Amino acid sequence: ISGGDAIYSSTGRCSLGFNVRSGSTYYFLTAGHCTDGATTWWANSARTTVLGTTSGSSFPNNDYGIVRYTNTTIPKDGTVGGQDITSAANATVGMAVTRRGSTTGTHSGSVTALNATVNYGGGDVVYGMIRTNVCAEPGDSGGPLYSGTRAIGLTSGGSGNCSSGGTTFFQPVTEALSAYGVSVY
Amino acid sequence: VDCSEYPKPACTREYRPLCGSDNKTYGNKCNFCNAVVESNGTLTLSHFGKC
Repeated sequence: ISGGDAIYSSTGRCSLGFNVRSGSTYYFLTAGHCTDGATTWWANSARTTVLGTTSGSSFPNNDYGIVRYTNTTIPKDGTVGGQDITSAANATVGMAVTRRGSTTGTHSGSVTALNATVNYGGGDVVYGMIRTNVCAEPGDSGGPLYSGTRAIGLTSGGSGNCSSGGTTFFQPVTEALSAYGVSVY
Repeated sequence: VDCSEYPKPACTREYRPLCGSDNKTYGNKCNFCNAVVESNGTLTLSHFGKC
């Protein structure tokens, strides 16, 4: 399983962000709004292939979460679909980026602003977000935003869709890697 | 599902589908409610889950 693939909780479906590790312990990052109130994660809608359990969740304010793998045999590719990821980097205005999600697949665009505040309402406000002109649709939450072999962010939310176009905000991945003491591979 | 607190400028992108009266499956409650507002209140909820 790799970045952009579907992940299922008891509540719904999101996308796997990036596979990461700390020592010999493997995890995957995804959106905090997906990990919030979720315990177990599965690879399929039938819930027959277990992935692991939620180890941390940060939402709102931030939008990231981490799941510890408990499935010992499933491949944990350090890629996004076929694309190898070898490091993480900070987003910059004008950067060309690509997102992969379980609903819409792969879509590209550019970073249009940094440190954006996004209000999802009801007190769910997230800060320090990367603004882009990349579309995203329900199911794409938590999927990776990357640039070549560099990991950049995790899909959080926005507006529009892939047909008419939209605006998607991403959580900077560096902040999540630092919070959990994990690294991409 | 109550959409009175909409519209909202942004929606998260998790997938928990709802079926609208227009036979379209809406990906989540936020997408659905923004569409209700956009229709000026003509769109309604048919049932939960995919259409």
